[PDB]
Amino acid sequence: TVFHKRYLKKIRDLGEGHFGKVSLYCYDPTNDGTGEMVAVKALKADAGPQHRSGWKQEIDILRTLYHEHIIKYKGCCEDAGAASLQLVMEYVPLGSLRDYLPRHSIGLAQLLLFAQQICEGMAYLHAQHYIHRNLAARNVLLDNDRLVKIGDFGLAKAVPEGHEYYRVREDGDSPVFWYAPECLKEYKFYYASDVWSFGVTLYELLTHCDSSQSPPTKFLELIGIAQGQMTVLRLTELLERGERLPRPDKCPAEVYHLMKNCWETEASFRPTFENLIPILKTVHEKYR
Ligand SMILES: N#Cc1cc(Cl)c(C(=O)Nc2ccnc(NC(=O)[C@H]3C[C@H]3F)c2)c(Cl)c1
Repeated sequence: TVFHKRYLKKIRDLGEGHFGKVSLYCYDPTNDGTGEMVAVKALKADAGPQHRSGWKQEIDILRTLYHEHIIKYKGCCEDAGAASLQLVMEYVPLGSLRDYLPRHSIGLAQLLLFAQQICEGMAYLHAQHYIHRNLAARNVLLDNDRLVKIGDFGLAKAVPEGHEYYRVREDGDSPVFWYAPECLKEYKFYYASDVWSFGVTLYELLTHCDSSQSPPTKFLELIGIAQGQMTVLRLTELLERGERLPRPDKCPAEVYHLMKNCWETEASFRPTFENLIPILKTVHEKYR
């Protein structure tokens, strides 16, 4: 599917993705204003060959993904400037949960439904032999009060059929506070590593994405802000000692134990996304 730059009418900037920026456009070829609203992710004009290789990979992954809980791929636009492809995706009306939740007091049952939907989209992603590597509330988008979709796949990678993990590099932009100990220490990203990130995401939902309760805030309170290059090493140490993010206010005990099960040190002791779907359906049923 092809989109024309001449028919794209910019409304506002939505935010910063991974390789570039996301903007809100109205694709209006008729010029009457009845055109559809699109979210266009563009690669920055000054990006090197390393980011351009990863950007093409992001588009290839999104194109091959088709799920109700994964952001819909609409097409691509011919970007004459920067000489790259602009990723055209569906506009999710309510936005990220990190922005929506601190302003809208959402019930426990609805939060548990979102977690179930995240697991539904993630199990499909894993069945397609892909890892997300960036599962967080800022990347989970809301369509309506009952529908959730996974948005940013900038760090998503394909795990080969034979292998069970993917070896990662030493990067500054890595969401370390959402990462399992095997990602920080051995630089290995398993399917079980995404489950750890879900637990951290579930923690964010229960806190209603309160920035003073966020994982970088709580972990740096335990690490300390003056530890040189040893922030990640100190983070690895406390996780090895069994220290975890605290139980959120008004969060049920069994739900916190499920969060702690997603946060098991040994990756094999962690439930798969397919294991979490019947569980979260039952948990949501109890609180609805
Ligand atoms: N970090 C990060 C980060 C930054 C951005 Cl921009 C995105 C993203 O793709 N956001 C989108 C995409 C489509 N619609 C909205 N919808 C809205 O923004 C609705 C509020 C109204 F504009 C937000 C993601 Cl998934 C992660």
